[PDB]
Amino acid sequence: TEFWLISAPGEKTCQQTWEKLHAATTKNNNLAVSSKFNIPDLKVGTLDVLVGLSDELAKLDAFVEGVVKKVAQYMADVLEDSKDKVQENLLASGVDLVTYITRFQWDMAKYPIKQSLKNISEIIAKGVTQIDNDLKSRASAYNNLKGNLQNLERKNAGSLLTR
Amino acid sequence: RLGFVAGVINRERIPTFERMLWRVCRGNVFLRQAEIENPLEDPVTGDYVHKSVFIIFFQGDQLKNRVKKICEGFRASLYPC
Amino acid sequence: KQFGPLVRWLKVNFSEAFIAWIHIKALRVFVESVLRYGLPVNFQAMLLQPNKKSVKKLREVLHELYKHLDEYYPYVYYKIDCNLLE
Amino acid sequence: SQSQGIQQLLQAEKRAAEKVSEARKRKNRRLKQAKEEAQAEIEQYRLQREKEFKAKE
Amino acid sequence: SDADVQKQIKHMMAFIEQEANEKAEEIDAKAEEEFNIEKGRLVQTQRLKIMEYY
Repeated sequence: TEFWLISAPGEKTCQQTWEKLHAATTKNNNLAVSSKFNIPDLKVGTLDVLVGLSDELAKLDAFVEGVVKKVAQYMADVLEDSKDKVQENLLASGVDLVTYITRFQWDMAKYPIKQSLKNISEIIAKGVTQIDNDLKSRASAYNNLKGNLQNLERKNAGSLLTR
Repeated sequence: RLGFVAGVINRERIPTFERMLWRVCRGNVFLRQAEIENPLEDPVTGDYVHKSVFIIFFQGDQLKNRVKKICEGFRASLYPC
Repeated sequence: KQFGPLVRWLKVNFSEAFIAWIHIKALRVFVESVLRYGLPVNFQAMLLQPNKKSVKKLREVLHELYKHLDEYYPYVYYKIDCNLLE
Repeated sequence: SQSQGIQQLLQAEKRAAEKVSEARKRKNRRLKQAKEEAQAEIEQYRLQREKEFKAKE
Repeated sequence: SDADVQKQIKHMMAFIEQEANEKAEEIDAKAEEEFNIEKGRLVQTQRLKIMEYY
């Protein structure tokens, strides 16, 4: 399962381009399930900043993608049993990704739209950096406790020669 | 502050060069190209080649570095103006 | 005693990291739209779920819808992949 | 074509310099006004200390 | 392509206007701050000076 985000100008208003878009993508055939998407206006400025953001947001994209994938791998690492239920535990806003992607909402309380694009980008980075710090701590606890219980089982395992 | 750079290259590189400018500076670079009135000699091989001039316009050092990186990519000869 | 707390923390961390990831994708779209179209902005942010049988035809129809605006695309393009759980 | 872009780039830097200059002129005027309003309050405080000294005397 | 060159010309105009607005807005924001700072510094310094003599 995948989704695409796209953007294009309106002819005189934003509606006109979407009305053409969603019709062609649904009426010629089911090319894609098609809708508007939630992105706010933000405090824009100089090209120097926008170009900085163009590469900084690419480095941040790789970072936040690495964080969310690490969380999903940690869920598979704690689910040594009930592995089939991993999709019911990896939820965003209490729903599966297919739902939250389709129904996405910008968080104006965590990310206030009056702030500069730089400030919002740093706030995202700081938030996922503490998730990455909590993941470093929780792995350092869990992996050692797991390894110790496996070594206790390895001492108990096998015949009268090994147990 | 607004700024610009200028230089020369073999004319056949200009189409890919301009497409790469908008590919890296996402849809946004102003520029002009001009073919030279005669070919000019290669300083190493002595090959006369139909080079073209270019001039490129932007705001700030961040865009300056991108247009420069593309010029380096095509081995274009930049000059101050 | 670790497992219960870990699953709850990982549920929260996955939600927050994925929510934050879409905020980066939304910023990528926004900043690129401003660069691609200038400051008198009137663009619509839009979502598609491509059908796997038709995804190539979808790119061709999206190009046909947007060829006059200019991997690479003449419109702003980004993807979200649900395969995070492998 | 290109003549419009040439004039637009020439006017672009000019308009930018004007907008910066108008804001800098406002900034200098506000900084002068800050001194003037402080001085008017200072004269009232000096007058109060003088009246209070005459009362103590 | 002259129409795409004219799109780039129109885009450059839109970018410089917002850059010019951003610089002017920063200078005006600093002017409001420095008005309050300079007024407060001058008034308090002189008020304290005459109070010490009083």
